[PDB]
Amino acid sequence: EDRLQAVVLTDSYETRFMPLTAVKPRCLLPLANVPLIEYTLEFLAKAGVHEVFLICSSHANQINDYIENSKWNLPWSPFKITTIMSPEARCTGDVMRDLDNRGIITGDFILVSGDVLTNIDFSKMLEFHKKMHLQDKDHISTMCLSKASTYPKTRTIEPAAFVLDKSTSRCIYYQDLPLPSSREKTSIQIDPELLDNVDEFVIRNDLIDCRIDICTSHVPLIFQENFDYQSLRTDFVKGVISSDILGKHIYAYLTDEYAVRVESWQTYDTISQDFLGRWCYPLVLDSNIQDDQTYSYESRHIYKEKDVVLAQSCKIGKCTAIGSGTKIGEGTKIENSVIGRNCQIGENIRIKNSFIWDDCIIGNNSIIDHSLIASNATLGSNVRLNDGCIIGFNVKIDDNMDLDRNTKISASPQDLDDQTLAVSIVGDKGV
Amino acid sequence: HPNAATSDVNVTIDTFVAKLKRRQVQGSYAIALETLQLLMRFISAARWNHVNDLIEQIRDLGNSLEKAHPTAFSCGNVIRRILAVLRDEVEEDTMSTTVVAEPLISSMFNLLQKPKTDYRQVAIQGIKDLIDEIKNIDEGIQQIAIDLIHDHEILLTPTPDSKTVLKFLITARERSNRTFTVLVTEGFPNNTKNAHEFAKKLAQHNIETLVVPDSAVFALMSRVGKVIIGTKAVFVNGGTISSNSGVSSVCECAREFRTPVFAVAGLYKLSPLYPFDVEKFVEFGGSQRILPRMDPRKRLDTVNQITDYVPPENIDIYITNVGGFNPSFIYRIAWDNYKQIDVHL
Amino acid sequence: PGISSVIPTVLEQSFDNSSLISVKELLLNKDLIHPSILLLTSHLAHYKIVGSIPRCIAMLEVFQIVIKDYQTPKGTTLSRNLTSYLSHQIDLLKKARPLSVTMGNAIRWLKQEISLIDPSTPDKAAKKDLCEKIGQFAKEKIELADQLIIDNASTQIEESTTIVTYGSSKVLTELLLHNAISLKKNIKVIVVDSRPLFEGRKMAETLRNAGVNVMYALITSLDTIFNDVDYVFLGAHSILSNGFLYSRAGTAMLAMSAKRRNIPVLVCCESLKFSQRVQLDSVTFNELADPNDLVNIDYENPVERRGNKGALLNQFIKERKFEKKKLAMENKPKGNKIGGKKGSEGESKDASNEE
Amino acid sequence: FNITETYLRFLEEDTEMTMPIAAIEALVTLLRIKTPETAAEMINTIKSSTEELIKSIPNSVSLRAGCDIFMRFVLRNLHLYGDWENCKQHLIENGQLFVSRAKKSRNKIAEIGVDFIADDDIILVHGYSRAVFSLLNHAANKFIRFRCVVTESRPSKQGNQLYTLLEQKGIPVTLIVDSAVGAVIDKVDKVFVGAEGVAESGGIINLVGTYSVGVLAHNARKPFYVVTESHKFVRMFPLSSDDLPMAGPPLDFTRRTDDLEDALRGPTIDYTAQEYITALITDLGVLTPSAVSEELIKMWYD
Repeated sequence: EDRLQAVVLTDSYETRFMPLTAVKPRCLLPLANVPLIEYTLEFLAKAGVHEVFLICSSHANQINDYIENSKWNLPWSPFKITTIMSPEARCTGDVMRDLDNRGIITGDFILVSGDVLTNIDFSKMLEFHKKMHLQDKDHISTMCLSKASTYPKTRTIEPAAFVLDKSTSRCIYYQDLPLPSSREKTSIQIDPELLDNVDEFVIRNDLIDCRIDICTSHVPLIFQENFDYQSLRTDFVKGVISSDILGKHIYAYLTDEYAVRVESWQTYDTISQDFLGRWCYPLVLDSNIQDDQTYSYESRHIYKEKDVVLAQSCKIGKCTAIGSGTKIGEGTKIENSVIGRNCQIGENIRIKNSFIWDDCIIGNNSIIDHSLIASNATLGSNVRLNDGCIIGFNVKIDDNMDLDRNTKISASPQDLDDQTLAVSIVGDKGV
Repeated sequence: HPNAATSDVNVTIDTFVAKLKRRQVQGSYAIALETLQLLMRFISAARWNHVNDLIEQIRDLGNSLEKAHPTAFSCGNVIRRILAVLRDEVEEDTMSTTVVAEPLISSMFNLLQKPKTDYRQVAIQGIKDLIDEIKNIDEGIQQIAIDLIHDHEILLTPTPDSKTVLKFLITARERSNRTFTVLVTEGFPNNTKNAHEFAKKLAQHNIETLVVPDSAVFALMSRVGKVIIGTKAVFVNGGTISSNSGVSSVCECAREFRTPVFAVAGLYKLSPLYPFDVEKFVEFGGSQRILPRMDPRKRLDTVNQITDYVPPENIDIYITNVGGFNPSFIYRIAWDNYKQIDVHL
Repeated sequence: PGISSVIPTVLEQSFDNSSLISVKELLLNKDLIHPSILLLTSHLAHYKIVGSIPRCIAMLEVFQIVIKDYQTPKGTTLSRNLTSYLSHQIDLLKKARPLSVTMGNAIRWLKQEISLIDPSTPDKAAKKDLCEKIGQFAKEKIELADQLIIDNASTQIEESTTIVTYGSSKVLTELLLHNAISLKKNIKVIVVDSRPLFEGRKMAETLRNAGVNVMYALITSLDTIFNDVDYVFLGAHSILSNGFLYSRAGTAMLAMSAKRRNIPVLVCCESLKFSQRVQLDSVTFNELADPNDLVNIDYENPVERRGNKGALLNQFIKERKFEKKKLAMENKPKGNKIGGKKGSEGESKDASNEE
Repeated sequence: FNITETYLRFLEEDTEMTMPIAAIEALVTLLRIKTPETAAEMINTIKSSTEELIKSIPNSVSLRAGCDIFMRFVLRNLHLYGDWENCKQHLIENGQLFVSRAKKSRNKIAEIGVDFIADDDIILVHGYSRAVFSLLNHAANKFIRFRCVVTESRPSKQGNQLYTLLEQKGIPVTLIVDSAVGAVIDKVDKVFVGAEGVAESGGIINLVGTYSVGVLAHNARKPFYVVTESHKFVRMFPLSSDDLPMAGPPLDFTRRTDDLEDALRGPTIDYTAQEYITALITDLGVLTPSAVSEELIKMWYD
C-alpha cells in the first residue's frame, strides 16, 4: 500500500489564459498571493507521495529555479522532485509515451492535469481504488468528481455530462455541449452496447470535473500501443468504454466536498472567492503553508498578514485578503478583493470584487471593479475599469485612462489592443 | 535558528509541524504528549557540552513551534515548563561552581536585588514527571470538585468535547449518594457529533440526560443549579479558550441569572500568556458545514467560529490536580510553574 | 371522530406542561370537514414559512371560502350547526398545532358576527355582505395596519445602519424589503437561526432574492458577530398584560446580549397580537414539538442519515427535548410599533382597554 | 405678523411665564387676528409658522410639544358642533387662560411635592427647572430642614447660575463636579432632576449629564426624581441611548489642528431609560411610569 509516485501535468493549459503566460509559466501564477503549484504540492504531501515528477518545456528554466528555491529540495522532505524536459508544446499522449520509454512507472502511479485545490482526504480514495481493483483484474484508472452549485448555469466552459452506475460507479459517456452560450446543438447520441450490463443508468451534468487520476501500470503501455489518442478525457475515456479492449473498467468517484480544477479566468475567480470564504476548511490563509506566510484571521472574513500598514478612517469589506509590507492611503474601500505582498496604494480608491497581485502601485483617485492586475504592474491616476478586465505583467497605465468591459492587455512587448509600454494604444506606442 | 542542523538526527520536528498545519493532531492533551516526546528526542540525541547555548536554542525551537501553530498552547506551555525546571537547576549549579540565599519565601521582584554534572539526567526526569502529571489529573480534581455539587441540582454543560470533564462527571455519578440532572447544549456547527456521544455515555451510566438546542438556554436558566465548562486553555487574567461553540452566550446567560460557573482544567492546559485580544487568539471554522450551494454563497457570507472565549467575569473556580482556585489568584499558580522571561520566546 | 392518545417518545421527568402528540397521515376521520381546513392542518403540522402573522391571514381566507361554500339548510337555520362545525375545525387545528393569539381574536370576531346577524335575511344576500365585511376587517387590522408599522419604523431607523434579525416574521421581511428598495440605504442585515426550523435561512433567501448584503449566523456564534451591531428586530408572536415578549426560540438570548452591549431591541407588533393571559417564565405554557424534527444531522431538513442518534423510546432516559416558543424578559425590549403608532412594553395594556 | 420675533422679545423677562407657555401665547395672538373661523385659510398657515419655528430652533424640544397641545385644544373646541362664534371666542380666551394655568399648577405642585423632602435630608440637584426650584423655595417657606449639593453642569455654565440662585434664598451649598458625582452618592439622601422633556416610553429628555446620574443612582440604590410642569410631552420615542433631534453635531471627530479651535464637540442632550426614574411629579397628580404614555394616548386618541 505504501510507496507512491506522482506525475504532474504542467505546460498543459497555457494560452487558455489569454493575456498572460507570455514570459512566465502557467502554474507560477498566485491564487491567494501564493503559486498554484504550492497548493498541488500540499495536496501531494497530504496524500502521501514519495516521488514527484513534473513536465516542463516552455519557460522550464523559471520552473526549475523555483523548485531549487522550494521547500522540497531540502533533505527532510517526504518527496523528491525530478523534472521531465520535452519538446516545446505537445499533447498528453506524447508525454505518456516518453515516460514509458524512460520506464520509471511502478505499480500504481498518480497523474494530475492542471492545478487543483481540494480539502478531500485521499486516504479514503486509495482504499476504494484498491477495493475495486481486487474486485476484477482488468481495471485501469480512477476519476474524481464533486457536486456542483445546484445548477451549472454560470459554468459554460465545463459542460461535461456523465453517465454513471448506481452500483459500481462506472462511467459510460462523456459529452461537451455549447448549449447556453451558443444555441445551435441539442442532440446527444449514446451507445446502446451497455444497456442490460448496467441497468441502473444515471445521467448527470451537475458534476464538476477534477482531472485527478489514480492509474495502474497498464496506462503507459496502452498509450504506446494506441498512439492515436492525444487527449485523456474527451477521446481516451470514451475510447476505453467503447469496446477497445473487452472487459476493461474505469472508475468514477463521487465526493460531497469541494474539489475544483483551475482552467479559466472566471472559474479561477470563483475558486478564489471560495478560498476567501470558508469553503475549504483546512485550506485557509491563516494556517500558513509557504512558511514565509504570516496571515491572521479576522472576523467578517478579513485576512491580514504581519506588517500591514493602513491609514486612519478607512473601511474594509467582506472576504478580503491583504499581503505583507503593504501600505494603504485614506478614503479607501476594499470589498471582496485580494491585494498582494509589498503593494503600495494611494488615496481615494474604491475597489469592488477586483484582483491585484504582488508589488503593485496604484495612482490616486481610481475606481476598480471586478478586474485583475498582474505582478509588478502600476496603475496611474484617474483609472476606471469594468468586469473581466485582465491587466498583464509590468503594464504601466498612465494618468487619465478609461477602459470598457473585457479589455484585455498583453503581457509581451501581438493581435489584441493595449500593450506594456507607456500610454498603451491611446496614442500609438508599443513594440 | 533553522532546522538545517536538525534534519538527519531529528526528523520528527517536521512531522509534528505537518500534523499541526493540516490538523492531523487533535486535542491539547495529544499535542502536549508529542512535544514531550520531541524534547525527549532532542536531549537524548544532541551533543552540546555548554548550557546557556543549549537553553537559548530550545527557546528558538519553541518560538518556531508556536509560530507554526497558534492554537497549540499546550505545545507552548510544555516547553516553557521544562525551560523553568532547567533554569532552577542551573541557578542551583552556578552557586556551587562559584564557591543569604534564603530570605523568606519564593517571591518575584527580579527588578530589585541583583545576582561536569548530572544536569542532563535531571532534564530527563523532568520530562518523565511532566508525562506522569498529564497522565493523572483526574485524581487531583475529584478530591476538590466532588464536594461542591448537591442532590436535586440541575447541571447545564457547554463544551461536551473535553475528556477531562466527562470523566469528572462519571466519578460523581458513581457515588450513589449524589443525584443530578444534566442539560447539554448542542453547539451546532462543530460540537454536535461530540455532544451526541456525550449524551450516549451519560445514558450508558444511567444519568438523567437532557439535550438542549442552543436557542433554549435562556428558557431553562431559572431552573439551572450550576454551569460547568470543558475548557481547552486557561489564562493569566482568569479567562478561558474552550473546545468550540456556544459557551460565551451560556456564561452571559448564567451571570444574568446569577447561576454559578465551574471550570475543570490542568496546569499544563494553563497558560502564562495573556489574551490582550480575542480577535487574534480565537480560531474560525468552516462555513461549508452550514449552508450548501456556492452560487448563493456569493451573497451568503456566513460567519462561523470554532474556539469560544469566556471573560473572567463569569467563572469562579478552576479545579485542577492541585486544587480549586479563584480567577483572581490563578496567575500565581502559573508563575509557580513558568518563569517571567519564558513567555516571549 | 379522530385519533387521540398513544404518543411517541418518553413522558419526561422535567417539562410536562403541554401536549406532545395528532394526525399527519390521514386515517379514520369524519366525512363532513371542509378540505381547505384539512389542507391547512397538514400544512401547519410541518410548516417552514409561517410564524404567528401569516397563520391568521390563511385562517381568515379559509373561513371566507367556507362561508362562500355555505348553503343554508331548509330546516335548520344559519346559527344551528355552524358554530359546532367551527368548533370541530378549531379542535382539529388544536390537534395539529397549538393556536396563536391572533387566531383567538379572529374566532372571537367571527362568533360576534354570528350573533349580530339574525336568521331572517335571505341566504345569498347575507353571505355576500359577510365576506365583504371580513375582507374589510382583514384589510384594516392586517394590511393597512402593517403599512402603518412600515412607516413608523421608517422614521425610527437611521441612514446607513446594521440590523440583526431573527425568525420568519412577515412584517419584518416587508420592512427590510421596503428599506432596500424604496428608501435605498446601506442596510447590512444579519440573520440568526436555530436547529428545529430554518426560519431565518428562508428569510435570508428572500432577502438575497431582493439583493441585500446578508450575513447568516447561528446562536452558538454571537460573541464574535457582535464584536458592528446597531438595531435588533424581533418577530413578535404575543405581548402579554405585563409586557413580556412571548416569541420564538432564539430570541431572548439575542435580547440579553443587545441590552448588555448598549444598542437595544425593537419589536414590531399588531394590535390583534395582544392578549390578556399573563406569565413570567418559559416553563408556563410552551409550544412543544416531537423530537422527529431533531433526528436529522445538520445541513438541511431532509437528509436521511445512518448517524449516531436514532433511539428515544428504548433508550434508558435520553430526553432530547426542544422548545419552540419562549419568553423574553420585560425590561429588555424598548420599542413597540403597532396600529396605535408607538409605546414602550412597560405600558403594554393601553391597547386592550382601548379595544 | 411673526411668531419667532415675539419669542425673541422675551430676553430680560422669563420666569413664572415659562418658555413653552410664552410660545403658546404667541400662537394664540397670531391666530386671533386673521380670523379663526376659516379652518382652511388659518390651520395651514399655523402649520407653516410652526414649521418655520422648528427650522429656526437650535437646541429646544418643548416648543414643538407646546404647539401640539394648542392644536389639540383648538380642534376640541368645535367637537360639540357648537355655534361657530361662541366656540371661537372660547378659543381666543383660552390663550391668556393657558398662561394663567401655569400659575395655578405651580400653586398645586409646590404644596404636593414638598412631601417628598423628609426631615433633614441631603439633596443633590441636577438640571435646573422652574418646578423643582419652586419646590425648594416653598419648602423653605414651610420651614423644613434640607441640605443642598450643587452639580457642575456644562451647557453654558449652568451650575454657577444654579449656585447663585440658591444663595439668594438662605440654604447652605457647595460645588460638586459632574466627574466626581459618583463619589457623593452615600452622603446624599435623594437625587432630584428637572426635565426638558418626558418620553412616550417613560424616559427623559435632558441636559449634558443626566443619564450618567441616573445609572449611578441605580447602582447606589438612592432615589432619582423628575419634577416638571405638565406640558413637556412629545410623541417621541428615542429607540437608542444616543438618538435625538438635533440642529448641530451628533459626535464629530476633527482633523489635526495646531491653533486649537475645533474641540468641544460632545452630546449636549442625553436620554435615560424608563427604569432609572424612581418617581415623577407634575400637577396631574402623583404618578411616574406608564402614566406619561396614558396621558399621550388620551391626547392623541391613537
